[PDB]
Amino acid sequence: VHHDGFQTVKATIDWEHPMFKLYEKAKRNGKWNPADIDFSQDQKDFASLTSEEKISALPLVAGFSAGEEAVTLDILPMAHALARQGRLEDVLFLTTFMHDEAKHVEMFSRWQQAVGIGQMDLSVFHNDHYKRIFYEALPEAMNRLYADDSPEAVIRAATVYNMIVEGTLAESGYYTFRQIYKKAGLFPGLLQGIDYLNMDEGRHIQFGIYTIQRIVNEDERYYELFIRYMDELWPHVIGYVDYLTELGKRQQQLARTYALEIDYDLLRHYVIKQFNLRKKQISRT
Amino acid sequence: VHHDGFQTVKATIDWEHPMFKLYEKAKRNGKWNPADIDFSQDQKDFASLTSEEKISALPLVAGFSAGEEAVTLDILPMAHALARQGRLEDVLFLTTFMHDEAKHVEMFSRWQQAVGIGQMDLSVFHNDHYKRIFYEALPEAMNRLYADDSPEAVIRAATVYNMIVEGTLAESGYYTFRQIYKKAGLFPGLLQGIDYLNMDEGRHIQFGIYTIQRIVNEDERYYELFIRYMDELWPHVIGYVDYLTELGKRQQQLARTYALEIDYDLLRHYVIKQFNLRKKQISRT
Ligand SMILES: CCCCCCCCCCCCCCCC(=O)O
Ligand SMILES: CCCCCCCCCCCCCCCC(=O)O
Ligand SMILES: [Fe+3]
Ligand SMILES: [Fe+3]
Ligand SMILES: [Fe+3]
Ligand SMILES: [Fe+3]
Repeated sequence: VHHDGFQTVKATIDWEHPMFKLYEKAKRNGKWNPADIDFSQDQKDFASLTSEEKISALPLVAGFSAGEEAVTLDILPMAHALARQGRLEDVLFLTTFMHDEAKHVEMFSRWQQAVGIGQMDLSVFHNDHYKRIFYEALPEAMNRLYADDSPEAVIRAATVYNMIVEGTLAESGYYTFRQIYKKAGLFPGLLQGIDYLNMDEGRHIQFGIYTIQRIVNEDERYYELFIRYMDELWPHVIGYVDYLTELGKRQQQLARTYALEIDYDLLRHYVIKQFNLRKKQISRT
Repeated sequence: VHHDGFQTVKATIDWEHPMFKLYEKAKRNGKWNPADIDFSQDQKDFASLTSEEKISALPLVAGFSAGEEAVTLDILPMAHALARQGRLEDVLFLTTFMHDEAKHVEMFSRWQQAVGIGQMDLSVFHNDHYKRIFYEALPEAMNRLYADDSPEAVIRAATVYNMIVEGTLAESGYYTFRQIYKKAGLFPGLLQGIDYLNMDEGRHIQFGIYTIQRIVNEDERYYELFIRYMDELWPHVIGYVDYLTELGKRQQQLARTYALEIDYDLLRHYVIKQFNLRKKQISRT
């Protein structure tokens, strides 16, 4: 359907809009290119590993590669719905958001190629709980926005994507990668990439927070909805976390070999800490 | 609806795909930031002008500011349709495409602000023919892709957006800006921006060409459709061009003052040259 006018013809960009400022920061801090990362040492490290240690690292890479690919496809409806509501600055920022995820898909896929597992199907490490979040609830909530851009729909989409998938799982994954391999001295290329992903991620979660907080602000009954959507998802969050944990407890040889005392109980409570801390970033008032 | 799998989990990115290569080029050559452009001299130039010369430049800025804003909102359905067809590399590239246009909206709006016309409504320089292309046919063709991603729909969308709006009007506009103001010594900031826009634009038109050529390749009856959609639009193309030309012939004082012999007849045949040359870039075979 038709445009009825153009903001930057009638007026200008709202330069003071937070999403315009968050767009500006993204351009300044989003210059990194996965294609400049040197994975040659990563390749050597992965070959150096035994078959059992090789396994140790794949689940996490599995969950991330599929995750980045899901959010790259699935952020589009949000940009569409906000564009329809005339939120130009939100859209400007969202272009950086979508390119960020394209680079993230790119980064993990380069790593797989480089270390020689690109031809290996890693879908096997996606369990039921993971499929429920990523194969199902995420795309349902996002695509919903094509036909229903109510406050409710928008809140639930930001919650699933920005607060749960990014704000809870992705954050915990970044932490898990560092806890394990930055210590081991392994996969310097991957960790370079993970640090850049983690930076990008800050902007993604701030968008989620702003989006949710401005809808809560108009009517604090929506706060309750927010908490409810968080808690609806927790079981699959932890159910994936437990699954990865038990895969870990059954394949200790990467831990044995690299003198790591992998405190799965500390990863567990980091996830929890993440979940509760995302809740705290939304004010009821 | 659900994801049924993920390419970068089952396999990797197709690294040899042209849209993956075009994505790579975009990252290398898309670093420019409108916010680094110095418009201080532009501000002085615009104030230096008489009221009549001030007018001379606004139509063109009008058509561009609305144009950039239209394509920023209106490229989204293309990314959506290709994402649904599983064309991952196309999507990766399209993230650069969408960010490019966000920067283009940003560039012209900064210029208006800087020279002091941000508060002026420039919609008055959009005539009937322009509204038909930009207010109507462009969004119709793009949004169509949400419910109809047939070869026909896709060809017609690439034709309206990439071959006509970018490939014919935008290209001619870049040329018109240089012909007039690069000579006059005016608006160095704006022209800096225009040069960057022109570079970005090369990738946008190549995407259009690749998209159209791969559908023609499967069935050369679609070539005819391509030419037809080009010719359907020509009247509004030229009808805008004539309108801008007559606005120009009635406000000569920028020409008189800056020793410009503005060959509107040469701009005219540059537009035509553009139109015919876009046709030539699609092979029937
Ligand atoms: C053993 C402790 C478990 C740690 C939790 C790991 C969760 C893996 C992360 C996979 C999902 C990543 C989603 C990406 C989101 C984005 O890129 O914006
Ligand atoms: C006097 C000679 C006329 C020259 C033709 C000028 C046409 C003005 C351009 C306005 C449309 C620009 C559309 C932008 C497309 C994009 O940014 O991808
Ligand atoms: Fe990501
Ligand atoms: Fe993210
Ligand atoms: Fe543009
Ligand atoms: Fe363009």
